[PDB]
Amino acid sequence: SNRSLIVTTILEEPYVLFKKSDKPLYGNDRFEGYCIDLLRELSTILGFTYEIRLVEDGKYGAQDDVNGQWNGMVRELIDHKADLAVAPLAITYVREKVIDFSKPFMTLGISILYRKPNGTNPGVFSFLNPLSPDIWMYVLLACLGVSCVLFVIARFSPYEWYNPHPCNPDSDVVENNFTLLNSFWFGVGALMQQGSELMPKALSTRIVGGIWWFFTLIIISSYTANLAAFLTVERMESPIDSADDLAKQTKIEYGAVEDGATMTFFKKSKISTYDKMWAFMSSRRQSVLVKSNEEGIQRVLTSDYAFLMESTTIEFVTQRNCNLTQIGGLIDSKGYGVGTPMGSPYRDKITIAILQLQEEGKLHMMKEKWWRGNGCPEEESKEASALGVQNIGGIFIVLAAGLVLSVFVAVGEFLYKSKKNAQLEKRSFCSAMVEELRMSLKCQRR
Amino acid sequence: SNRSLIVTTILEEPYVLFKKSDKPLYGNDRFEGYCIDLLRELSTILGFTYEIRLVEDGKYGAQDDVNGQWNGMVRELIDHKADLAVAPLAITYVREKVIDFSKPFMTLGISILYRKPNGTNPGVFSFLNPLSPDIWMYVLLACLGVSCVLFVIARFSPYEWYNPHPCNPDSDVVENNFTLLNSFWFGVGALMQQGSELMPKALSTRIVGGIWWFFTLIIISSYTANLAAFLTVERMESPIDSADDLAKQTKIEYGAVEDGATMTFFKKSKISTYDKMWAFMSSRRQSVLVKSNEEGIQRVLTSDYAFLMESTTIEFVTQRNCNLTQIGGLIDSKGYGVGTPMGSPYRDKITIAILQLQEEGKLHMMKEKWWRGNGCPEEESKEASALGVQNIGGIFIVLAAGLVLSVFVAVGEFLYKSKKNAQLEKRSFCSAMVEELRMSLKCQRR
Amino acid sequence: SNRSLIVTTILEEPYVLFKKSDKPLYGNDRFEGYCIDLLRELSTILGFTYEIRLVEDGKYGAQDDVNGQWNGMVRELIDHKADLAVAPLAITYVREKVIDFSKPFMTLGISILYRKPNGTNPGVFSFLNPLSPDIWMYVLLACLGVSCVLFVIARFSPYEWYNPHPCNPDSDVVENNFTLLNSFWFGVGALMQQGSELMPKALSTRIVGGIWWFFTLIIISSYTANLAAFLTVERMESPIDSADDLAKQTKIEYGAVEDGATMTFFKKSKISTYDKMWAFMSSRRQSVLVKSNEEGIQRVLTSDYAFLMESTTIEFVTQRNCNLTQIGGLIDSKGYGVGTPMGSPYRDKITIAILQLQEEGKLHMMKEKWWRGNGCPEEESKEASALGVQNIGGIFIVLAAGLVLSVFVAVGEFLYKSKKNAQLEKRSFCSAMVEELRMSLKCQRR
Amino acid sequence: SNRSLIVTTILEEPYVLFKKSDKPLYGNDRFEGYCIDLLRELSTILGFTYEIRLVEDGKYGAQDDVNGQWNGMVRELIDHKADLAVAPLAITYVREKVIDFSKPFMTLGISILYRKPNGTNPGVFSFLNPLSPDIWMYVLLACLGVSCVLFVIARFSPYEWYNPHPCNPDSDVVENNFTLLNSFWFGVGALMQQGSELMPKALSTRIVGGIWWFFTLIIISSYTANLAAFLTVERMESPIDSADDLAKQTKIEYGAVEDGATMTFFKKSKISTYDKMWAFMSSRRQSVLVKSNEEGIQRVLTSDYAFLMESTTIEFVTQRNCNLTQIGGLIDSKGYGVGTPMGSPYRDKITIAILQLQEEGKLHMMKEKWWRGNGCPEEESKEASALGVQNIGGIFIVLAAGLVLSVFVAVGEFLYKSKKNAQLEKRSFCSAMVEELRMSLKCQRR
Ligand SMILES: CCCCCCCC/C=C\CCCCCCCC(=O)O[C@@H](COC(=O)CCCCCCCCCCCCCCC)COP(=O)([O-])OCC[N+](C)(C)C
Ligand SMILES: CCCCCCCC/C=C\CCCCCCCC(=O)O[C@@H](COC(=O)CCCCCCCCCCCCCCC)COP(=O)([O-])OCC[N+](C)(C)C
Ligand SMILES: CCCCCCCC/C=C\CCCCCCCC(=O)O[C@@H](COC(=O)CCCCCCCCCCCCCCC)COP(=O)([O-])OCC[N+](C)(C)C
Ligand SMILES: CC(C)CCC[C@@H](C)[C@H]1CC[C@H]2[C@@H]3CC=C4C[C@@H](O)CC[C@]4(C)[C@H]3CC[C@]12C
Ligand SMILES: O=S1(=O)NCN(C2CC2)c2ccc(F)cc21
Ligand SMILES: O=S1(=O)NCN(C2CC2)c2ccc(F)cc21
Ligand SMILES: O=S1(=O)NCN(C2CC2)c2ccc(F)cc21
Ligand SMILES: O=S1(=O)NCN(C2CC2)c2ccc(F)cc21
Ligand SMILES: *[C@@H]1O[C@H](CO)[C@@H](O)[C@H](O)[C@H]1NC(C)=O
Repeated sequence: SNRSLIVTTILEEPYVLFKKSDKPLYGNDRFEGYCIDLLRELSTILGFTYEIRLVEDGKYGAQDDVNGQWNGMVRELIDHKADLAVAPLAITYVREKVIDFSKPFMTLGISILYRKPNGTNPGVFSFLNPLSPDIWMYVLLACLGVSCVLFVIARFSPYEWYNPHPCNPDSDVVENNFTLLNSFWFGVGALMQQGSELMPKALSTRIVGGIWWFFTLIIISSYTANLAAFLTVERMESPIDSADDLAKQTKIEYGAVEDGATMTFFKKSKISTYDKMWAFMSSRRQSVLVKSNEEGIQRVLTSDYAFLMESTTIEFVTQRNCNLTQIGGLIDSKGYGVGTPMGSPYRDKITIAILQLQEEGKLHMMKEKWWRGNGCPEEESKEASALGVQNIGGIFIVLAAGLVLSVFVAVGEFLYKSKKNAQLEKRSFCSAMVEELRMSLKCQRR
Repeated sequence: SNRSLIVTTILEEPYVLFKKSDKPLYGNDRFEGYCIDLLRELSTILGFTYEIRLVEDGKYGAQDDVNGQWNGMVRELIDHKADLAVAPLAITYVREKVIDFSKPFMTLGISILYRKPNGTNPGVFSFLNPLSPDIWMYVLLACLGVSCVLFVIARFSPYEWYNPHPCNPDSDVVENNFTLLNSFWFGVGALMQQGSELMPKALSTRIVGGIWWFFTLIIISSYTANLAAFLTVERMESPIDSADDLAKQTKIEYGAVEDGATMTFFKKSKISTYDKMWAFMSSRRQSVLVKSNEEGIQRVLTSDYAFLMESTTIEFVTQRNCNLTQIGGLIDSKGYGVGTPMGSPYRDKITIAILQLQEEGKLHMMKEKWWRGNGCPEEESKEASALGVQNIGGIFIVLAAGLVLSVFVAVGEFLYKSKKNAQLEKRSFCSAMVEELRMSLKCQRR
Repeated sequence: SNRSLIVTTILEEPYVLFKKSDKPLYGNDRFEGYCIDLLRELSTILGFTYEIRLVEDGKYGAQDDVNGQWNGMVRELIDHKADLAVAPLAITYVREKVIDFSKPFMTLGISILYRKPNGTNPGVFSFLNPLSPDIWMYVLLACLGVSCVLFVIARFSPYEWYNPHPCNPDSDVVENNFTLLNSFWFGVGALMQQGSELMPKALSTRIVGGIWWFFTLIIISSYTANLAAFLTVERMESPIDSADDLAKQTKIEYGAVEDGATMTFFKKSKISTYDKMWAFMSSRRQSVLVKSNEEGIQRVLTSDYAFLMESTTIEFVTQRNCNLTQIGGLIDSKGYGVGTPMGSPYRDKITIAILQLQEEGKLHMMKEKWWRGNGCPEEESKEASALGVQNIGGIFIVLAAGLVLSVFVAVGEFLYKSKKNAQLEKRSFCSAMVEELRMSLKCQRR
Repeated sequence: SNRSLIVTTILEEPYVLFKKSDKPLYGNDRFEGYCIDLLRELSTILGFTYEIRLVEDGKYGAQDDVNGQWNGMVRELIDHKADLAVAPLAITYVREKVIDFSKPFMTLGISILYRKPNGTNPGVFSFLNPLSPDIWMYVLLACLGVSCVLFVIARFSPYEWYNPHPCNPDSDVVENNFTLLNSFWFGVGALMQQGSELMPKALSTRIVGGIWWFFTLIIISSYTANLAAFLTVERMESPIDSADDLAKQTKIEYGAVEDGATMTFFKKSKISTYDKMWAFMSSRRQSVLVKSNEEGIQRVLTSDYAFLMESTTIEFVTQRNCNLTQIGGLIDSKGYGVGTPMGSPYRDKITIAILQLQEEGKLHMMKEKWWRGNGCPEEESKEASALGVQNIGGIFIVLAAGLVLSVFVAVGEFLYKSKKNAQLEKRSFCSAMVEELRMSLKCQRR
């Protein structure tokens, strides 16, 4: 029938926390958190009766050097007003001089919080990138230009008018093949490297086709080479994953809680990587050292802000917000711990207790309960450097647009020929219906 | 001041090891390492003197299960024949109930050692990789697609029905050279940049040949550019990435030291992933359970294998050798700690001391000394080996597959004709040997 | 201990500057910088106290040439109204004959500031760059070469003399389709990957068409690959690289502060390079001689210009701005030094002191503090802009040049034929207008 | 008529040095060096008479901490046995406590010495690199393989034997064009992307040509892509130019003089770059810290040795040996100086003198005299990333080899046809001479 114990906690999340319910009448039934699950299991295997009681200051603990005294939870331990400190109260060199701890039950770390890479969004015309929109207009102007020149040269040049029926010699007919329609077909035929028939014959037309070929060879070998340059630097581009990789940047900005434990590390740092990281912060001590963790989250979502905090509070917000991530490893290495008054007969019986809960694996079950929650749809890390339908893609759009464009021209040829010969003969339909049957007659004659 | 301290320590890799020098007589300088460098600052802040001994029955410590009867270092700390036991000694619930520990000075867990992804077996069909397998299906649906629309328009257009036989004008003959067979041949011919022997007249089927040419120019330039992106910046990856990925597969096989801290972890575990992993090792004992750490690396380094040791021992071996890396995060969490006999006041003194050295970062500065090294910086400079049969051997397979497909068609064409030669009032079997002599007639006439 | 020391100092960029904060009243904290950070370790080793004043007539110091009558800081050190004069004061023969100096704590010389090579005007004929201009000459000597050897073998081979007119066999007709004109056309046709309408039979001219095809496949694949190498990793360079390179040119124009240490250097020089450079500036005074340092950067940053100041002032400006760099090595060599009145024993004390701070590297640690910064790390990540008229505008020039060349040939072919129409017993002038009506006859017959 | 002065020097080069001549009888006419040119000009403008006298120890100066005394030149200054120290005696913190200096007359620096990049030597067949020598054998085996298959299929397939004289209908002849000679010409014609006539007609031969086209498209797009990978990483490869860039390496090894002033800098270094540089040296204190400068030069020429010394002695050996260079800037910053006894009336009159020689520019003339010598043919920094005749080059060898091979085949066709018809007719020569005339008859008939 010993005295019940009096623990002092602080309202952090997923740490101790009011039970979300109506009908208010509660003793120790107010609080519902990670540590209240921890205080329950430590009470079972040691056999004591706790009585939770919040801290009055609302602070962890610090030493006002002017007064030379303490505040917060750690003052309640010194004056023996409480005797347990089940809390996120970390382990520092200044605290252990005054009060006594147990062994750690969670491992902290400093790590970088930052927005996920949102995506690419190439737009499904990305094949059209490696030349300027001036060049794609000028090439199409050149192919209409050179075709209109080649039609004019093939009229005037007398060596072009050769003899048709080349297999039937000794007649009197001449015919050049470069009409207006075929002259575009030589230009388009040479532009897409496929060649054509009706090659130029006279030397005045050999020069035009001889120099248009050299125009196509430089364009297509430039489009192939430049598209290799886009796809090389995209795979060669890597997202940042370090503190040192984020140290070299200047466009992406740092951040911390004002006069917290994170700022304390960088002023006392001696690493050359971390030394310049304090130099960028102290240069900008108006816009990145914001106030606290709650304002540090909001600045990441609305900027290029790369806030730094402890590794636990990263792992709770990345599970509750799938926009965010945990770039980088662990900078520092700290730990939590149940605190006790100086020289008390409980720093051992909790040290025994925390290890026994570790052997049975309960601390990992208590962490996966509270820190995972409403399981994220996360994965979606496609990033596949292989041309899908997000990229090239739209070449099938202009392909299908061309084939539909052809069918309206095919109706145009079908109507124009059917109304041409019908002005010589039978009126409209008995000329048109017999052409559809002559089409539908599968025999290769008529 | 009083008499010196007998620091009982075991000898391992980079904590305590002999000097490699001359004059083999030294005494009290016979051991050096990280753990020895820890003691040099331990005697600086807290004043004491050394008599570093090595344990005569060198082990860490365990039960007897028949006499209780501890071994290793911690057997010496009970009988007070020793002192502070600064070593790679791990905090465990069984050990803490007997002697004492300080608060930990190094964190560690269980993680996975595995061969680094090499990239010298990419698969024999590696050339498909620059395009997504949707697009390889889509260009066949395009090439079979456009050829069918080419066949419809070529019969629908009246200007395609042209006059053959230019040696003989003024006839009734008419050809429509695009069959169903030739229409696929124009599409396949333009797809492979080789042209064809026929070509569209009659403008409504010029657009189809026009827009299909521009389709093939973008695809082949996209295939050439993206294949140039692969051979410039290679990006290899591991098959398995976490313990959950390694739990599912059975191609790679697992590994753990028998009767060690790792094997006893999975026997006591109750996670559904790890209980599957212990169900593996219990079945295949004496084949995957190594008997020592050094034999365990050789199982990775020779065979296809995965190994599970403590994370600090991984972080040294992966700096020495470049063949192998660490896969995944830390599974468990335990700590190394300074041993101390039960009730000695040096426990609380070193606990203050280790937190002091943490604040300047002397622990981190010493860990950089005794785990860094060569660094394996050869993940650069991209040697760019020549293409060979390891990479593009797949096209020699699909070349021979086409020719074997061709002979089955060539027999099918030979047997189809003799059926219609049997339609001309002959024997089907006799007319086969008649035509086979005509192939072997070998003259180029009739 | 005695009274304090009146440290007379001028105010400049990053040596001594005001604080940017609130509470404008401070006193003895009103100045901070590199040179102020030097004094903090100067009072640490050698004990003294501060009364930092600023010089009322702020200059460094020079003659009067009419009254002698020094100015600046060193006028105060003569009359003993001052003390140690730690500042950007330079050791010079005229100054050392009057007061004293310590041994120098910073080395510096005269070097050249200039615009960074940008790379946004590569030249309009930039596509010639992947091949050497020997090879562009060599493929024309090959294409004119192989076509001539094609013409010889085609007449030398009896199997090329084949039978034309396949509609009519059993004749005496024979063609040799390779003329001199067609032989160049086959070479140009195979060079531009377009094929031709004629093709060799007769095996001895198949090898020529065989080996020329393999010649063109290697060249065009080499042009495409090397052009892809340029657009991936750009490598810009400066026009001038040293003072000797800048001495020869007259396109870029020089620059120096009037009546400064730089302008007085070149007037006294006797090196043949620099005497040419002073012959430039004496001719073009009031156009290239700036009147202040800050106006001198603006001449570089706006116009095409080169500037010559001290090397330390360059090394700060090039860290702040990214538009401009340093070109070449140091020309002169001078030093900064702590001033001291004539005969004061503080000269030899600081001389010991500066050598002390050099040994730990406190000078180098402070110089990293007050000259580094943003660093301009943007010489990475290779934005890979699209090809445009700045880069491949040259082929539109050589396209239009070919067509204007074509019309002069087309007139030459039209006038050549009417000469032989005048050979058929007609007027040369009258038969021209007869044939010009036949082009304008516009019917496709006779 | 004051006393003549007694200077003590040491036999360094280009410092004081015996005059290379016979007929030995010399006073102060022995020595002939940089400093003897310096001692001459200081004697003129101050008006004293020197008397040179070498040091007896042969050492610069050092403090044996066991004895607590000095040696070398600096002991001769303390005991007043000499009174000048015109030498390469540097300025250190330990020397200036005991003796007094003048201002520096030369600026040292620590810099890295290393072998020049010897070259590339691609071998002029470098186009043949991006495929393995197995692939270039297998492609040539495939083109002989597929051609021999296509000849066999075109014999058996009855749809291949179409009608010749296609312009002359209604005859009875059949003729397939796929002979043995044309079947190779289809394979070679499709291999180099140029196409051909005599396209396959029956579906059994459409499959062979349909799948050989896909074989060529993968090969040529692989050869283009892989050659881009070679030429990208060659431009992306950069030679080392830093100390930090050489810090990351492990294949290229460091080096220093045993217990010299260079080793003194790295043990007292605090830069994280330089700290690991001492870690690599102290790990290998048997093979890189060789003995001295004379053995340090020989190790660079015969290894991958990257020796470190002062900046002056680099600049003398790189002018006398064009194999070597001065990679990197200046690590440290030191200086030389005329030394004097402690508190002597000459540390000022030399300080005045050295500046007056600096204003007239004589120290730069005295440096360009002795440190340049037998002016190097240096420049040869072509390194032009543009395909010259060192690269591709050899495609002109196989081009010229093919054209010479053709002419021996052309004689073979000319002899075989001339001896074929002559067995029907006229004996040998009057058939052969009339074919040469029929060749030489320029008319296109016969
Ligand atoms: C860069 C390189 C590009 C260029 C490529 C260069 C590469 C060069 C590589 C090689 C070049 C070799 C040239 C070929 C020489 C032959 C000559 C010829 O063709 O004409 C001849 C046709 O003879 C024939 O070849 C066709 C025969 C028709 C039917 C035969 C059926 C075979 C049976 C199926 C077998 C199935 C059994 C096996 C299956 C398991 C006729 O003309 P002739 O010669 O005047 O007449 C000779 C008459 N005599 C023969 C009686 C004397
Ligand atoms: C794969 C295709 C193979 C075929 C090859 C055929 C092309 C080979 C022919 C010629 C190339 C050889 C000349 C290049 C020499 C250096 C360039 C130069 O100095 O440019 C200068 C002159 O500006 C120009 O006028 C450009 C150079 C001539 C190109 C104009 C003719 C194009 C060919 C028309 C017919 C084509 C069709 C012909 C066949 C039907 C200025 O430019 P830049 O910015 O100062 O350049 C820097 C170079 N530099 C550092 C040395 C100064
Ligand atoms: C992806 C896309 C690829 C495909 C490309 C698609 C792109 C499409 C773009 C364009 C397509 C447009 C088609 C053209 C329509 C014409 C029809 C035709 O050709 O036949 C006609 C030939 O008429 C001629 O055009 C040739 C006449 C020859 C002599 C004329 C010389 C001109 C004088 C020099 C001038 C110098 C002065 C200026 C100098 C500064 C005849 O056939 P018909 O029509 O039955 O008869 C009509 C008779 N009527 C006219 C009396 C009614
Ligand atoms: C579909 C709408 C826009 C109408 C298009 C009309 C086009 C397709 C028609 C109208 C007149 C036609 C031309 C009339 C006569 C000839 C001469 C013949 O020897 C070849 C075809 C050719 C050259 C035709 C080509 C197609 C043509 C240009
Ligand atoms: O409170 S501690 O025992 N002392 C400091 N350490 C170390 C990083 C070594 C750590 C690291 C992680 C912890 F959880 C606790 C501690
Ligand atoms: O042996 S401990 O003091 N107690 C158990 N824990 C925890 C896993 C929470 C840890 C975690 C890391 C350590 F370094 C030590 C310990
Ligand atoms: O003011 S000095 O002591 N005298 C002149 N010298 C020398 C050029 C040798 C130098 C060179 C660099 C300095 F920093 C100082 C001096
Ligand atoms: O003998 S010193 O005046 N003291 C040290 N300094 C340096 C600040 C680097 C230098 C640098 C170059 C010198 F030539 C002399 C000196
Ligand atoms: C340069 O030539 C020397 C002399 O044999 C040779 O040892 C060295 O390897 C060459 N350099 C390179 C980079 O191959």
